[PDB]
Amino acid sequence: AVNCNEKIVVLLQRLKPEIKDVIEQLNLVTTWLQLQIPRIEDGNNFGVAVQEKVFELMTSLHTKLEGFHTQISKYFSERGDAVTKAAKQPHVGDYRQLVHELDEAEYRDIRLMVMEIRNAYAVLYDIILKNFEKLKKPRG
Amino acid sequence: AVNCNEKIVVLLQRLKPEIKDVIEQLNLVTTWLQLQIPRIEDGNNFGVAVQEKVFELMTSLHTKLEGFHTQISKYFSERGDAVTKAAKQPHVGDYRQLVHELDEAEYRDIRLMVMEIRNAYAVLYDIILKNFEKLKKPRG
Amino acid sequence: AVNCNEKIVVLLQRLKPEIKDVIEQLNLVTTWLQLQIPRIEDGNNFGVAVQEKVFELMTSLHTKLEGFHTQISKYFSERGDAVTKAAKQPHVGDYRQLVHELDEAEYRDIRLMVMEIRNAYAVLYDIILKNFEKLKKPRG
Amino acid sequence: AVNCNEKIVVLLQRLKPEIKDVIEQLNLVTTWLQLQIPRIEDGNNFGVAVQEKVFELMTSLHTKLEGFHTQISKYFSERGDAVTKAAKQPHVGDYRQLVHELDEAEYRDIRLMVMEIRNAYAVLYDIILKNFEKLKKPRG
Amino acid sequence: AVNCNEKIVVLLQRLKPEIKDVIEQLNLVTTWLQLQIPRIEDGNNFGVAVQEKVFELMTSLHTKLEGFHTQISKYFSERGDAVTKAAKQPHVGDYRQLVHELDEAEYRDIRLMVMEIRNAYAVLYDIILKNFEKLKKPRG
Amino acid sequence: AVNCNEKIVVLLQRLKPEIKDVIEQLNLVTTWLQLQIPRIEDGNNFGVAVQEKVFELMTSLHTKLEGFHTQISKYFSERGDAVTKAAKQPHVGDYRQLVHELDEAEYRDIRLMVMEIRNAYAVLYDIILKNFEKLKKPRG
Amino acid sequence: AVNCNEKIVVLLQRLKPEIKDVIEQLNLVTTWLQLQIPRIEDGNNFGVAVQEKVFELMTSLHTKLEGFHTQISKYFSERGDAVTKAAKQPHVGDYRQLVHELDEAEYRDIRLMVMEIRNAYAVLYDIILKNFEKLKKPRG
Amino acid sequence: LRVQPEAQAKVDVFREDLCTKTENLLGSYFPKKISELDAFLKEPALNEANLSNLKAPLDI
Amino acid sequence: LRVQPEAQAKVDVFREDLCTKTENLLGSYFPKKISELDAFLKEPALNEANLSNLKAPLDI
Amino acid sequence: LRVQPEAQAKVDVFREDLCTKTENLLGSYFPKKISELDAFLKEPALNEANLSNLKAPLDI
Amino acid sequence: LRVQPEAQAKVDVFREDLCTKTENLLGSYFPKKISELDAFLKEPALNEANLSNLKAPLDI
Amino acid sequence: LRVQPEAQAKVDVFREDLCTKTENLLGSYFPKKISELDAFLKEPALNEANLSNLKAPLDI
Amino acid sequence: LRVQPEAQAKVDVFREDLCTKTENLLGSYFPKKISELDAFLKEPALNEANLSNLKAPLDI
Amino acid sequence: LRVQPEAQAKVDVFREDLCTKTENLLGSYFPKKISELDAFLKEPALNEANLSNLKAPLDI
Repeated sequence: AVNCNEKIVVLLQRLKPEIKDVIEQLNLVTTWLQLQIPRIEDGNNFGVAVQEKVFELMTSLHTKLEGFHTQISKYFSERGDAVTKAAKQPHVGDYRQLVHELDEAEYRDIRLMVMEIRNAYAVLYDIILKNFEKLKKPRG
Repeated sequence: AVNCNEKIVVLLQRLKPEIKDVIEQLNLVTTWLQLQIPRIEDGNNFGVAVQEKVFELMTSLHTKLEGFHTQISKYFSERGDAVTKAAKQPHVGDYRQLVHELDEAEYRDIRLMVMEIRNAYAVLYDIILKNFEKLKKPRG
Repeated sequence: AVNCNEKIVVLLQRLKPEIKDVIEQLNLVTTWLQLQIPRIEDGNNFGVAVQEKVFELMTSLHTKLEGFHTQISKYFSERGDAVTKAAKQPHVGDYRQLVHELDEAEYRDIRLMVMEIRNAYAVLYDIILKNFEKLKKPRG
Repeated sequence: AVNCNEKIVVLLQRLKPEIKDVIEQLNLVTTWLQLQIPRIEDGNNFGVAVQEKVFELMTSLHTKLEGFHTQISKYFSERGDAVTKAAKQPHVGDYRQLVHELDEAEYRDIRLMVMEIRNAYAVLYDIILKNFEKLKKPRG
Repeated sequence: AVNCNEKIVVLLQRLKPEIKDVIEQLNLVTTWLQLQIPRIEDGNNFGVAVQEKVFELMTSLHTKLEGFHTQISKYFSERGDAVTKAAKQPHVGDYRQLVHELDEAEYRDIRLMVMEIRNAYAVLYDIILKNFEKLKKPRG
Repeated sequence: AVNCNEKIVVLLQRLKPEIKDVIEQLNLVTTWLQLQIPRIEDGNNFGVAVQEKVFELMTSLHTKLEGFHTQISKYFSERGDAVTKAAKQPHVGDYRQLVHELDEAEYRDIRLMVMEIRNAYAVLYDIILKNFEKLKKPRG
Repeated sequence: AVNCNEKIVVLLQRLKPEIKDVIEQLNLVTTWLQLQIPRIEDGNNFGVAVQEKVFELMTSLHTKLEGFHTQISKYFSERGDAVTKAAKQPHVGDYRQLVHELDEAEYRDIRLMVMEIRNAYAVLYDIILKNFEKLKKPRG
Repeated sequence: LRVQPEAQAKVDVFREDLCTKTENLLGSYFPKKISELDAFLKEPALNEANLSNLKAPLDI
Repeated sequence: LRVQPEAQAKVDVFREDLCTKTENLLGSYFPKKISELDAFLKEPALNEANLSNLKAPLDI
Repeated sequence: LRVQPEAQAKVDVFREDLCTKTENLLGSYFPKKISELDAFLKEPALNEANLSNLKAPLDI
Repeated sequence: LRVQPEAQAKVDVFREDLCTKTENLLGSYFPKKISELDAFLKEPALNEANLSNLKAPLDI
Repeated sequence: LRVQPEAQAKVDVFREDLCTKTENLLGSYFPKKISELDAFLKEPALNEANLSNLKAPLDI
Repeated sequence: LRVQPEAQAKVDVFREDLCTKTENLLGSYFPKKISELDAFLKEPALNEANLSNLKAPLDI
Repeated sequence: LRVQPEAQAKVDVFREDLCTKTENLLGSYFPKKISELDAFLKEPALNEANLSNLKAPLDI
């Protein structure tokens, strides 16, 4: 039988949890923030403007990170399929190469996904910190 | 025979109803709100502007939650398919891992879907409360 | 032979006509409204603005409801296909669950479609009533 | 052999020509209108503004009606396919219902398409009439 | 053997060249126009504004006409496929009807394409004429 | 064996290099231009505005030309497939016609691609020349 | 067996790492930049404006370069497939040419990818340099 | 523009029929439909707690 | 720009035909079609209460 | 516009029912649901450290 | 920037050819094509009432 | 609007929990995760020069 | 920011090469390409009235 | 907000490392890469006039 690339399988095993963690914290923080939004009033909305800008950020981070979750199943599916064609068409060497190209790419992604998750925590912490006053008390 | 992941099947059993619940309440509340919209008049539209902003939120919540409804069938379909290929290509181990990756993911999603539903009720309650005066009486 | 889920088939038998009804009334009303639009003139366009806003609503309602029509055939097609795979791959239990998940969903949709149709008549009646003066006589 | 639903086939036979008719008139009228557009000049563009607004309408009508033409072949194709699967999977009753769902739908669409064509002639006649002065002589 | 609809093949034969003709002239004219665009300067850009509006038209015409080329191969492909299914499923009559609906439609399209090409020449000549002064000498 | 259409394969042989050449020059010129962009300052940005407008053009040219690259492989793929079906379904004459329609079209495209490439060199040369002062020295 | 085009495989071998490098540096630089964004304040936002403009660039570069990663696997997949059809349909010569067209194209893309990566480093260095004052100290 | 009396008449008729259909829609059909559907929803068919009662046989 | 008198003529002709076709569309064709189609709709073919009368055989 | 007395009533009722349902949603159902779901999350089913415990058999 | 006399000449030539082709397109080709196509349309081939005359034999 | 004492309480409780979870996220979890992941990256697993060392067998 | 002179030098060189390639593109390559392609178009290969001459055998 | 001293420290460290990597990227790595790649391009491998030399055997 043709097995999964173990070196990667273990990395996926450490990554998946990290992904689950960001998406959940990112959801708490967002809720906390929304719950901070004051009654819609006619004047004095700078603080409101500030919450809206931080919010934009949280929202992109989410969008970005939500994808990671599914890119993992696609790997096994894309790979499973390559191995199958490679097998059914043993004369076609490109399928053999495809499988290895998939592994290399999944490897280069895991590194990038870990990199982009660290960066989310960093950037989030940073922005919530700088503007805490208005995020918490938009009006005073 | 290869059976479904029961641990999950049961969770889906508890989640599905919670989803149906949000989408229906979220529809009442929206209708209520629309019915609150006053005759289009030339001046005095702050209240109206307030109703429009809450409305925007209801609408995202709807957009977000409507998907949940269908992501469930996709699970059984994607899975049914993974099992079948796994079976037809027993030499390809990635299909076996795919199935397991689907289950782990469905498990992580359920938690996120419950998390995102709780958050809808919270955020909705909160915003309707804060701006009830104008939502109910946009003009006085 | 594997038959259709009777219970849903009857609900569909009651829903389809209601759908046909909204889409047609919604088309009359829209035409009536467009025929109400006055000669494009340089000033005095508040009433014209009013007609344009109501019109926006009619148009979303249309967009929303036009989909319902087709979601019904999709059910039988999607189900027909699940039943077939289930049958061809009796060892894959997810396909048997898929069929059942499809029925439950079709049931939950029908309730939502009836709910979203009632709400269209409501919201439409309401808005046409409130702004009838200007919808019928945008200038006086 | 399984034949076409003739009740529908004949209706399709009366509709198709009507569709061809609108699309062509709608093309003449549009061209006539574009040919009415005056030399781009610095001031006095109200009339020009009026031509642009009618134009917007003609353009939606076109967009709307262009689809009708193709929805007809799709019916036979979708139906042909339903019948074929129904036949190949006589145990699957959903395919036998799908075909009947397709016929009902094609019937309800024909009525809608006739309804939406009548409405095009009406709304077009109406708008060209009301603003003829400016459509024909945007400047005087 | 099942042959192409001859009545249509000859119409296509006369049409294809006409399409090739507009797309080329339309390309010359566009290039001529862009080469007419003057050095970007701070003031006196009305003429420049005029070139930009004509340009917009040329650009749509192009967009519109570029499609026609490809709609022709699609006909033979869609038709070839219909005959094939018709043949493989001689019991399914919708496939025979489908084949005939394609011809009827291609016949109505050819007429529309000839109609929309005549209209491009007309509209283009008209607009280039009316604004020649500024298209050629945007500044004087 | 069924061979490729020679008169075209040789034309593609002369075209491909021409495409490679524009895309590369076009990339140099763009980089040169971006490297010309000055420090973002508060006032005096006309020249900056001029660089942005030329840039817009370079960018469309690229977008347009990047497609040509790939349209060539598609030809052999689309054709390969047509010949195959033609062969597998010798009774379907539309497949033989399709094959000839693809060649005619590829021929009509090559002429258009050579035409649109010449035009890129012309329009680029022209625009870079007219605004060289500001493209090179946006501020003086 | 039919092997990959070596000349290309080795070039890919040198390219892949270069791609991985840009994407990572471009991720560091971006994070650095975001972490430089100051507390949202009411006035004095020119520097903030400057960071936003550089950011826009980093973001396109990212979008552009992220694609390169995947275009490599596609080559082996598209090629593997071409060889397979070529093999299964030895009478169809277009499949034999398709494979060679893929190689030639992959070769031309590699050169373009190397060209577009060099260009990112250049453009990025250049812009971060010119506006460092404000990127690092947006307010003073 | 010349619109014949008989042709203008065809239009006037359509626009009257349409106005009538519409006064009726608003004043009656709409309030009626809102009530009917509201009832349909409160009905048992559209109100099942156990969707496993909805379960249909699949004998394979 | 120099447009010879014969070329301009080809255009003037197209332009007149179009104006004529259009006066006719508005003044007659459109009011006619609005009436024909309005009738088609009120016709029985397009008015079936029971769509299960529309039901076509599917022998399998 | 003429909206008969009984028809307007149908509508008035729908709007009243809706207001009532809504005062109830806000003042009770929503606070209730926020608490129920919050608990579900804190529950063991939705809290498994080892997802390899989640692993289901697949005999082939 | 230094644009060489001969190189500039290559451009001048192109730019003139284009102007010429364009004066010709507007003053003649376009009015010609508008007339040709307008005739094609008024022709019988493009004017068939019965499209079931267009019907081609299948034979299966 | 009437929000019962116990229902408002359910909400108050959720809102407090969320504030707490959040003060903790910012003041500790986030700085912790940034350090953990930063280390993971500097680790050998995520640092292979030769990806052909990553190469997995394909016996066919 | 500190950019060592030799690093800045690497950039300056790229930047000079680019200016040079560009003065050449405008002053010569572009006018040359416009002429070559213009000729290609006027050539017989790219000028076939009968596209049936282009017709390739499909022996089936 | 209360950010613990060891927690703020974790962050400060990351933020420093990043500034350092960045001063290095700009002052050196970038000018280096621009030169390396620029050379790669000027190399023969990436410079083949005849792509038919690139042609690989497809024995079938």
